Amino acid sequence: ETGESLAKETAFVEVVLFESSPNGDYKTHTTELQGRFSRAGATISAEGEIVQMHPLGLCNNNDEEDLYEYGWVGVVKLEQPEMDPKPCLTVLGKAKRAVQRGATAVIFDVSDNPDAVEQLNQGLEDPLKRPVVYMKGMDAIKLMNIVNKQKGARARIQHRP
Amino acid sequence: ETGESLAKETAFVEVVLFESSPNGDYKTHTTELQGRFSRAGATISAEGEIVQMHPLGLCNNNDEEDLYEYGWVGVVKLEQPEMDPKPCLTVLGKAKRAVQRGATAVIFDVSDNPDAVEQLNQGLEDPLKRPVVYMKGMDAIKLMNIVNKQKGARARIQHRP
Amino acid sequence: ICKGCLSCSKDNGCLRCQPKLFFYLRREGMRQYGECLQSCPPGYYGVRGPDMNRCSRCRIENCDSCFSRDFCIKCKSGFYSHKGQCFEECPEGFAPLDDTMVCVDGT
Amino acid sequence: ICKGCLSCSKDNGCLRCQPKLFFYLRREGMRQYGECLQSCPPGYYGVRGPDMNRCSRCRIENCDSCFSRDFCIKCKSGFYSHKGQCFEECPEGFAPLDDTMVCVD
Repeated sequence: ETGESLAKETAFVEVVLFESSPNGDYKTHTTELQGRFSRAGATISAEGEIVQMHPLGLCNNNDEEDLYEYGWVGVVKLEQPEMDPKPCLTVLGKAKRAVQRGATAVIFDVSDNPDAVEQLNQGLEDPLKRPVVYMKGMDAIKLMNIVNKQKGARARIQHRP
Repeated sequence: ETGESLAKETAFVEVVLFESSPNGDYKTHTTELQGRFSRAGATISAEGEIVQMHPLGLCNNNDEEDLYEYGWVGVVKLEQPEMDPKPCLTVLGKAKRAVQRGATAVIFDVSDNPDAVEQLNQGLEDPLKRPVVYMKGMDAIKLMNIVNKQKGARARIQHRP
Repeated sequence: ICKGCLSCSKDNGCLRCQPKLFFYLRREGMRQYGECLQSCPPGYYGVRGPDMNRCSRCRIENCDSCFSRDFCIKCKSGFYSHKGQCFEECPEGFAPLDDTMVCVDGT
Repeated sequence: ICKGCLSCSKDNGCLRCQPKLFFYLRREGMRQYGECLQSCPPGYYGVRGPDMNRCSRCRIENCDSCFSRDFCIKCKSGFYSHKGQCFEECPEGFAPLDDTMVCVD
């Protein structure tokens, strides 16, 4: 019978806020956060503009969905599972759909749905070639606060073995 | 008496051409290239949309410049040294300036200016925090073909540890 | 705040709407959050689905007002309607009825 | 092909212009290439540097044609020109000269 699982590698997630000058120069200010690379995706670095996606918006339905520039980092905050009694897609399905729609990586805030982690790390479905990261606690609160309050931010997800 | 320098690490650069497909999805096609991480910048992964910069445009002299979206990967094709007899900036200077203007990374095609490699690798100035990569030969030819002919492309520069 | 939702969160807005209302996803910079409306905004049509009422974006070419994804109710000014689509001129075999923008068979 | 340049590159367009001309950086999507022009395009002014002549984008507030980085020659309709800048009304100290749009003392 099977034993315990290898601990998932740490995703170091730099969230970059930037400011332009009149001359066309940028200053940046980085916050470093941590999550984990799930088995649903590859363990590799990825980077792009942060785009929040409501969990209900990641479906095969609502078919005519809008068009974002390729290479965005999706941030999805999961709710308590009873808040979507019949999901259009599983959590894996939602990650895949974000990648279909141009996401270079997906970060799930799993604080309110810790069972999402187990589902992500099951490894039955074919894993995506992009990273699917999960975050919670302090780190997730900080990510979601920046999403909620700042104008734009870029995520840099680093794998450093 | 100093011996040979350690070899520079390989930068595995994946160039992604993307196309919106029937529903709002993207169809993508990937080209894998290789360069090297120079001492002028950090040895890390970076990703962003590709933006060619004419070498002569990277100067301090010309002042208010157009605001590009933060986080682009600069592609600079270097010419034969004698074509720019008194450069506005050294090659390190130009890379710095691209980072000031929001570059997440810089790739120099050094095919026509092999001496730039020694300059990038001198390691006397303090490195940028972003990668400064050089490429040549077929890799560089393939990169410039994409830049010259495609509508858009995303570079994913991977440090494979 | 949480107007019209049965349930709501800070980060996502509405998760579920009061039963009459339509669920609309508002994009504001990096944010995307749920709203629950009496009627879908300009550019959108409402779909009463098995679980939820949603707003979806009207993508019908030259349409000012969709009933569904595939059926236009109001064509852009200067376009003729035929079978839920909008044309600069009525397709072959059809003509505008009287002085209206609706195609009917003839001329 | 490579109009106006002494040296040209397939990837970068012109690298040096014949000495009359102005070097202009054309942006076309991902690409940036050099061209050599008799005169700078609309919205751009020319600069005769020590090395080369080049065009730069006018960014003076409410200007229609720049001389230089900070000196507007033709303000946009309704703004008065005052020492190279364009104002909605002359600044205290100056009034327009008769029927025109130049502030004077």
